[PDB]
Amino acid sequence: ILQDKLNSTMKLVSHLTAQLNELKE
Amino acid sequence: ILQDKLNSTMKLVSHLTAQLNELKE
Repeated sequence: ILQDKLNSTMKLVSHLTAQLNELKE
Repeated sequence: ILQDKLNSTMKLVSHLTAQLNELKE
């Protein structure tokens, strides 16, 4: 359960990174 | 306390996701 939460957080972080990159472009 | 912090972080992540989706739209 801890690791599923960790990986959901990582996915959210990746989504934020991708949206920031899209804004950059 | 750890789990309340976890859930606040999850809520913040969900808010970021929703705002990113709104920007997409």
